[PDB]
Amino acid sequence: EDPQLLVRVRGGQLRGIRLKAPGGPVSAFLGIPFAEPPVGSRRFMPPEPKRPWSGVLDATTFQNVCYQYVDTLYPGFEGTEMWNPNRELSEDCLYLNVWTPYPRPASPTPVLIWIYGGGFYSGAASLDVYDGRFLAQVEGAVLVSMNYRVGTFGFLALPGSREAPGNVGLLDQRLALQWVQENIAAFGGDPMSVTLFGESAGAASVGMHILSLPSRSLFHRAVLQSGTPNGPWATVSAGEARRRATLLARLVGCNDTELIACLRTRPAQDLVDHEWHVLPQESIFRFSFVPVVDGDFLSDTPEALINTGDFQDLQVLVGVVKDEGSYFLVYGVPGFSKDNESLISRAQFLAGVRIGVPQASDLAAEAVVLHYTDWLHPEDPTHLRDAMSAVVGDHNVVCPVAQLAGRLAAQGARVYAYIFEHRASTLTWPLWMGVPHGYEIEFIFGLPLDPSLNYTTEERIFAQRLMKYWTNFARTGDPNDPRDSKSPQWPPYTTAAQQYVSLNLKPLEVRRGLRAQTCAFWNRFLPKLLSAT
Amino acid sequence: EGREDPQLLVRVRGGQLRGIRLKAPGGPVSAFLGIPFAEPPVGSRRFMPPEPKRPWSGVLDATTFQNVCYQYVDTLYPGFEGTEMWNPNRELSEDCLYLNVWTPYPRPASPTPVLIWIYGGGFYSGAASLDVYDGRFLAQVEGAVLVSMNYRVGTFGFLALPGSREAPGNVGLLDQRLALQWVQENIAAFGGDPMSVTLFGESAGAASVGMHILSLPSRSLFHRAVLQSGTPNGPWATVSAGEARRRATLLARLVGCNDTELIACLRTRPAQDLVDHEWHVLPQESIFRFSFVPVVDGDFLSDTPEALINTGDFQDLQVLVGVVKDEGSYFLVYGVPGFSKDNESLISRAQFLAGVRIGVPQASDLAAEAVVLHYTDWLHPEDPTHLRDAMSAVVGDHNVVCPVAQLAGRLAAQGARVYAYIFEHRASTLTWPLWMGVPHGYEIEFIFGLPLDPSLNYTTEERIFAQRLMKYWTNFARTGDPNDPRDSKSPQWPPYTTAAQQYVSLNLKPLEVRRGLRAQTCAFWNRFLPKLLSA
Ligand SMILES: *[C@@H]1O[C@H](CO[C@@H]2O[C@@H](C)[C@@H](O)[C@@H](O)[C@@H]2O)[C@@H](O)[C@H](O)[C@H]1NC(C)=O
Ligand SMILES: *[C@@H]1O[C@H](CO)[C@@H](O)[C@H](O)[C@H]1NC(C)=O
Ligand SMILES: *[C@@H]1O[C@H](CO)[C@@H](O)[C@H](O)[C@H]1NC(C)=O
Repeated sequence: EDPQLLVRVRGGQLRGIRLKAPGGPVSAFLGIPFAEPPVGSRRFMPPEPKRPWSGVLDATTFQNVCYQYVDTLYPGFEGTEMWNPNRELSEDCLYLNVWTPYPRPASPTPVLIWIYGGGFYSGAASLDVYDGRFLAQVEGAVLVSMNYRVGTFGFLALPGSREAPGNVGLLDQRLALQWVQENIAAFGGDPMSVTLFGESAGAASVGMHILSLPSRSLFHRAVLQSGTPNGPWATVSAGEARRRATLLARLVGCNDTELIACLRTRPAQDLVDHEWHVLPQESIFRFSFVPVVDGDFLSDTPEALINTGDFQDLQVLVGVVKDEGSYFLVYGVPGFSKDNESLISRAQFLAGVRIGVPQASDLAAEAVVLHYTDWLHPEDPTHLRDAMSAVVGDHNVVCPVAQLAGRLAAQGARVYAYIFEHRASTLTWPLWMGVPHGYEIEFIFGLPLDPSLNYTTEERIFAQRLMKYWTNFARTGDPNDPRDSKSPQWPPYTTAAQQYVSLNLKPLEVRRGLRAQTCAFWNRFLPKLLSAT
Repeated sequence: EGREDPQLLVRVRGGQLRGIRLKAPGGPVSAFLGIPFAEPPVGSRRFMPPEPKRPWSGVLDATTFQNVCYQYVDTLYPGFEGTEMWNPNRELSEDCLYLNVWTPYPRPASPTPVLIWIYGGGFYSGAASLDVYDGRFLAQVEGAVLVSMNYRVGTFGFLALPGSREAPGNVGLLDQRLALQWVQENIAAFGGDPMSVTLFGESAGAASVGMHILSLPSRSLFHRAVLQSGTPNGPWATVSAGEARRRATLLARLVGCNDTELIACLRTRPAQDLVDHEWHVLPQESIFRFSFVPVVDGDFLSDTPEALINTGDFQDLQVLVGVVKDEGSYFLVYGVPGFSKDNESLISRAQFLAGVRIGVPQASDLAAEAVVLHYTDWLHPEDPTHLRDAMSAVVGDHNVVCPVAQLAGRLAAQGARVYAYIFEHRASTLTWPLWMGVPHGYEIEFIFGLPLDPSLNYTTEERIFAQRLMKYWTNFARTGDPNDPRDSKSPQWPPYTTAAQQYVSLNLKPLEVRRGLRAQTCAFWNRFLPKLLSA
């Protein structure tokens, strides 16, 4: 019985496990319950805090993955399987994980809290790419990750109702953040220094805690990687959530109380079986059950809240990868596949745009096509393919990120922005996809430091650089190394200069304007268009 | 006769002419100036199609330029060479239908390719007698036979009550057509080859050349064409029949006037009264918009220039087209608040937004906003210098560059051999401020060879540049190809194609080939804005 592996938290005693990291041991406390299992009459309901337990709770293994759809498009392919559940599925999944250095930190250590992505319909804190042992061992960080409900279980809503108020998945995350405030000191983490970080939906989630007052006293800094609370996919209106919910009810055969009561009797997989049949149009980068503008967790739309918020005492790091949209193209656009170079025709490009920008009118879709066509090579298949990727990546991530960076900076926040451009030597997706959505993560978590994973020695040095930026940012709100001249320095993003840095194998390079002309098209012109026509 | 220079006596269908021997840097040239080609379109003839000049007796003196067609005279900058060089240089009169011919001295041995110049001036001004249109250099150095004609402008040449008998519209274009017929019948008397006639012009002169290409009856009067900074398609070269009727009747009201009665009353008004109200009929405050221009009458223009260039067969046609580096600058000081030739014209964002409404007068609020968003440099959205140059670009692209890009593309896709250029050299002698760059109209003095005149103070490189350009234009007139058949060394000027979109830069440096004439931006004007319009 190793005393470094024994901790007492408000609910009782835990026993963690000593894990091996390249440079030494780390202490890990896996599968800690933070809420009562949201099962049975608790489905669709806000989480309740976990009741105290007797004895010593075993926290040496990952708990179950929240019930969710499992990808089958490319069976056996590592590019997709790496995101699939790696533990048993179950609605009983509200558990979090903590990694800390071994022996546990002498003094209070800044805490990093990871919120995974997966379109709000999938993901889990147990995936290999979210392994917190590297950051814990190399930087001495206390890393926390929680499971939160996805899909219908976490976001199906009958707005205004008592039994499916919506956003419970964000409330699960909030409860895990409260748990960190109340218990993280027992592990040597500083509750006064908590940095939230996440990617994609995880990033939009971090964004939603920034915009919801009750979350604000639970963290101090934030990192949003390829995702935002604003934008076309992260939220839906009350009306649309109600619409998708009742359409799902109907599809499984079911006054809000009775509808929800009937939904609660259905096996989990029945709900997942019809999840994807409620989207209003054929599309990509669109998810059935996501946060809802409820006038509660989200007092107004993310757009309204970021345009009028006071972000004075907040530091934020945000960024995108080089090819945000490639990955999504193979999941719905005719002509695209991971197995060929996906050289498409102009006709397939125009078709792709209606799928890529599903809420777009014919005039608006025409404007997108004319803006993205390279008029010197309007029929070149390679140009048309890369353009289709750009349309999807810009519309969904880059421009919504440029928009958020700008409002937070204009309104008092300290902002740092980046563009990640290194393509992992180990990537299994084809070259035409470039640096896809989600592939910067393994670097920030430091996986290249595991010699058995076969990353190049340059990638290992790169990952160390990134872990430093993130942890420096967590410690101080500034990603630059405190004692180190010559770098060059990563400057704050501002509305005036619009500076951001490229993260790749070469030293930091400062650039200006995040797709400035193109995002002006998405952020200023298209809005003006559709609100008139 | 008896003692006169035997090389200056020539006979044409209407009678005997006596020209004058003029001095050109490299030697003498023969000039026949002020040859009447139509009956004076005065009195009951105002607004009427021209009638061929009736024969005269004796020897008509053709030694000086004739009257300039009645027109508005610019006074915005009194005394300034930049504006005066375009002003009338001979008496104003409605009796102005005369043309000019320059030919080598002694006249060429065998038939020489003919170049016919059609001046610009927004269809409301101009004259073939201006110094920049002096044909003595092309005649002396390239042995060209050059012809230029005066054609009616303003109300006198384009006021129309479409469908009427007394003001059919497009008579100024008919004046030009009459002069082209005069060349077919008489140019051989001067040594010119009527079977090799190339039309060239700038701005409204260029749109004019374009209208002769789209009008069947003019097609048999020429073989090749050059359009400098102008097109028959675009926002200013033509108006609909309804709009022309509207402007004509509003002008009639302003001077105190059934079409016959209205026109008859207009004919009693002094020429100067019509000029004094010419600018009061435009529908919106604007720049690069002219009151009386060619009308889509369903006769001279069977349909809109857009329709005709989209559906025409341009199989056996060779065309040279181009623009200058800063097509819009000149126009900004005639109506956009914040611009002046006397200061740097650094403007604010608000002045830019206001300038766009004036520069794109037909644009809806949404369309004007799309223009502003497209032209704004989002890394420095408030920088005065960028906003100023952007205002110039908006005007130049909307009115000249994109309409030219559009024309080249349709002509090429439909059988024509097209050559395209962008002229980027700023005359060392320009008197407009530097911020205007190479303004609209300033490639002309180089194409005509004025730098070859030692007394005009051009640099020696400009003199060599002028010679290069004169060779390109005359080679094109001779063969339909600007390239010198011998010289393989000099890079070649390749044809413009929808596939490759090649065009050359014309400046002091050797030809440089470039691809895509403002391709992204012209896609905005030529493809997106129209579609915005359908809603
Ligand atoms: C540039 O000039 C514009 C028009 O002003 C006129 O021209 C200048 C040169 C003076 O002679 C003045 O008396 C005239 O009224 C101004 O509207 C514009 O703001 C000026 N730009 C600046 C700020 O210098
Ligand atoms: C790529 O493969 C998909 C299906 O496997 C097909 O629809 C598409 O046309 C292919 N494209 C190419 C490059 O042939
Ligand atoms: C040309 O330069 C001479 C010498 O400076 C000067 O006297 C003359 O006025 C100039 N003429 C022109 C065209 O500017």
